[PDB]
Amino acid sequence: QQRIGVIGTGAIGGFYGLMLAHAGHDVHFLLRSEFEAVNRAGLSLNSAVHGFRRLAPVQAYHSAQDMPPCDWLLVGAKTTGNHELAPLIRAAAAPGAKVLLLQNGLGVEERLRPLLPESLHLLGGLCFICVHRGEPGVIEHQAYGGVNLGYHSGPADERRRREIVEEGAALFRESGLESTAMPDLEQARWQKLVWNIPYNGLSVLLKSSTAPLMANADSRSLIEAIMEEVIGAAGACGFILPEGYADQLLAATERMPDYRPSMYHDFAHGRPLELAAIYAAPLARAAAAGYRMPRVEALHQALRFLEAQP
Amino acid sequence: QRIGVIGTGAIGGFYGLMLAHAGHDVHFLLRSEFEAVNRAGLSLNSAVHGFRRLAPVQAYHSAQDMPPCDWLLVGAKTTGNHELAPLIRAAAAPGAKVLLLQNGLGVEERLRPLLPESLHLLGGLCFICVHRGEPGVIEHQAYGGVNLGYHSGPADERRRREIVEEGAALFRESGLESTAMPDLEQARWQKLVWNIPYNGLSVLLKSSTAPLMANADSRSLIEAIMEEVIGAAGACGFILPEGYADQLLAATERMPDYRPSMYHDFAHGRPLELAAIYAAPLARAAAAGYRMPRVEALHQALRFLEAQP
Ligand SMILES: NC(=O)c1ccc[n+]([C@@H]2O[C@H](COP(=O)([O-])OP(=O)(O)OC[C@H]3O[C@@H](n4cnc5c(N)ncnc54)[C@H](OP(=O)(O)O)[C@@H]3O)[C@@H](O)[C@H]2O)c1
Ligand SMILES: NC(=O)c1ccc[n+]([C@@H]2O[C@H](COP(=O)([O-])OP(=O)(O)OC[C@H]3O[C@@H](n4cnc5c(N)ncnc54)[C@H](OP(=O)(O)O)[C@@H]3O)[C@@H](O)[C@H]2O)c1
Ligand SMILES: CC(C)CC(=O)C(=O)O
Ligand SMILES: CC(C)CC(=O)C(=O)O
Repeated sequence: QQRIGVIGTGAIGGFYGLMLAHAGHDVHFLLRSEFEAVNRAGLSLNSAVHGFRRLAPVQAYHSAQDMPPCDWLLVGAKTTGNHELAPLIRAAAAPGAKVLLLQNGLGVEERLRPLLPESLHLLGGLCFICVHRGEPGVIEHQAYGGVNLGYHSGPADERRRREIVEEGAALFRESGLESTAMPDLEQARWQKLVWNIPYNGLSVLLKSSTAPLMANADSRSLIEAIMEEVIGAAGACGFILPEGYADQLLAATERMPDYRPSMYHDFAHGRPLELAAIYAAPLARAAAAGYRMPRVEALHQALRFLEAQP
Repeated sequence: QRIGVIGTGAIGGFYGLMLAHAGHDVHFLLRSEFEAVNRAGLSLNSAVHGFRRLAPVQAYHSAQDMPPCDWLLVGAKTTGNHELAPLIRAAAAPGAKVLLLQNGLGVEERLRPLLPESLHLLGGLCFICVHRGEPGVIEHQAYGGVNLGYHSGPADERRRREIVEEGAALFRESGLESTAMPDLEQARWQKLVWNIPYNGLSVLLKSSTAPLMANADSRSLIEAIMEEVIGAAGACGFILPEGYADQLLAATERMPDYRPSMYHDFAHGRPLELAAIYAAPLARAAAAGYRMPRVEALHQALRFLEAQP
C-alpha cells in the first residue's frame, strides 16, 4: 500500500526493508558495495525471531535517481557520511515523503536537516535489535527488532506529527515487528545512549561480546558506572530518565543472547565507527551544561586511539 | 658491604650489575633464568652508559645458599610476597637493609609484617626504562636514577637519614643518580603519576610509549589520568611538585619507544601488578573521600583483560 525506499541497505536497512516487503509493501532498495550481488542473488535473512526470509527478485538500485518516488524513506546508512547521504534522499522522495533515520546517536536529525527540503518530514527511528551483515546478501538477525519512532521536523502541525509517527509505527507492526510512538525523540535518543555508550565502546575496547562483559564483575561495574554518567548527562541536559533505569537495562542485557554490538563489527571490518554521533555529541552537549563524564570521555579517547592505530 | 639481589630481573639485574661493576660484592638470586645466567653471565646493553659484562657472576637458585648480605636489593615483582618474604629473610644479615626496587603504593607496609623488625625496610623509586631481552641480557634504554626512602625498621631519626644516605651513596658510587627522599610515601605517589597511566594504557591499548604520546587522544587521556593521581596524592596529604605531569610528559617524549613492565607481564602471561599500582592508590584515595573515575575504570578494564582466556 505504501512505496518504501531504503537508503543504505545494510544490516538495519536490509532487515526492516525486507520485513516490510514481506508484509506486502512495495519496497525499493538502494545499495552500495553489494548492489550487484543483491540485485542478482536477492536478499535473505537468517533470524532467530522470524526464521529464514527471502526476497527475490528485489527492486534494487545502485543510483538513487533510478528509484521511483517513495512515501517513506528508511535510512539505514551509518551516521558517518551525512553529505554523501543527503542527495540520495531527495532523489527518492515523493512529494512530502517521510524520512526515517534508523540510526543511533544524539543530534542526528538536526545534523541532517539543513540538507533536506522543508517539505520532507524528518523522523528518528530507534531500533532495539541484534543484527549484522553476516554473508554477502545475507542478514543475521539474532534478537529483538522493535523500532520506536519520533518526529523531529517538517511541515506537520502537532496533531499531524502524531498521526505520521503512528502511521510509521503501524507499518512496522503490520510487518510483525514491535513498534511504539515516542512522545519525545530527543528524550528517547538520550535513553538509547545509556545502552550504546557503554556496550558499543567496551565491546571494541575489551574485544568482547555482551555475555563476558556481563559475567565479569569488574566490566559489569564499569558498565553501570558509565550508565550513571550518561543518565547524569541526560539529567543535566533536561531529560530525567526513569528511576533505577541502569538496573533495568543491566538486567535485560543479562537475558540477551551473546552479542557483538554494531560498533564491534564496524571495528573488525575496518569501517568508520560512529563515534561522532554516539560519543562526541553527548560529550559536547554535557560540556555545554557543565556536566563532566570522565569515563565516557576517556572511553571516547581510547576508541579514537584504536581507530587511528595500524 | 655484602650486597644481595632478590629477584634478578631487569631491575635487579641492572642495579646489581652496576653495583658489582663498581667493585661491590653482589650475590644474585635467580629463578627461571638461573641456569642461563650461571653459564653466560650478565650482559648489560645500556643506551645511557654502554656495554658492561659480568662473567662469571655469583648466581644462586635458592636464598638458603646465599651468604648474609648487608644490603638486599629486591627487584622482584609485587605479585608474590608469600614467595618473596622467606627469600629476603634467608639472605638477610643481622640488621640488613632491604631496598624494595618496586612500583606501587603501600608496598613496604604490605611486606613489613613478614620481615623481622630488626631489618631496615626501604623503598627505592626507580625512574628507568629497562627490560630483559634474551636470557642473561639486560636492555637499558633510558634514565636509571633511584631515589631511596625509609619506611620501617629499628633505626632512630638520625640513623634513618644515614641509612637512606648510605644507600644513595652506593648508587652514586656506581655512576647512577640517586637522591635521598625525606618521605617515601610522597615519593611513591610521585612515581605512580607515571606508572598508573602508562602501564595500564600500554596493556589496554596494546601499545608502547611512542604511539601513546604521538596520538592526541591518548596523550590527553594520559594527562587526565595524571591529574587524577596528582589530585589523589594531594587528597591523601602529599602535594606533588607543580607541573609534574608536564615534566613527566617531556621525559617520556625523550624516551625511546618503551613497553612498560606491565606490558611485558601481560604478554608473557605473568600476573599483573594491579594490586600495588591500582588497587592500593584507589583504596587510599577512597579512604580520603577522593574519587579517581578514570583510574577506577582503567583498573576495572585491566582486571577484565587479565581474567579473559
Ligand atoms: N544491530 C545493528 O546493527 C544496529 C542496531 C541499532 C541501530 N543501528 C544503527 O543503524 C545504522 C546502520 O547500522 P548497520 O548495523 O546496519 O551498519 P551497516 O551494516 O554497515 O549498514 C550501513 C549501510 O549503509 C550503506 N551506505 C552508506 N552510505 C551509502 C550511500 N551513499 N549509498 C548507498 N549506501 C550507503 C552502506 O553500504 P556498504 O555496506 O556497501 O558499505 C551499508 O550498506 C547505524 O546508524 C547504527 O547505529 C544498528
Ligand atoms: N624499567 C622497569 O622494568 C621498571 C621500572 C620501574 C619499576 N619497575 C618495577 O620493578 C619491579 C620489577 O620490575 P622488572 O622489570 O625487573 O620485572 P622482571 O623483569 O620480570 O624481574 C622480576 C624478577 O624477579 C623474579 N620474581 C618475580 N616475582 C617474584 C616473586 N614473588 N618472588 C621472587 N621473585 C620474583 C622474577 O623471576 P623470573 O626470572 O622467573 O621471571 C624475575 O627474576 C616491579 O615492581 C616493577 O613495576 C620496573
Ligand atoms: C539493541 C542494540 C544492540 C542495538 C544497537 O544499538 C547497536 O548494536 O549498535
Ligand atoms: C620509569 C618508567 C619508565 C618505568 C615503569 O613504570 C615500568 O616499566 O613499570
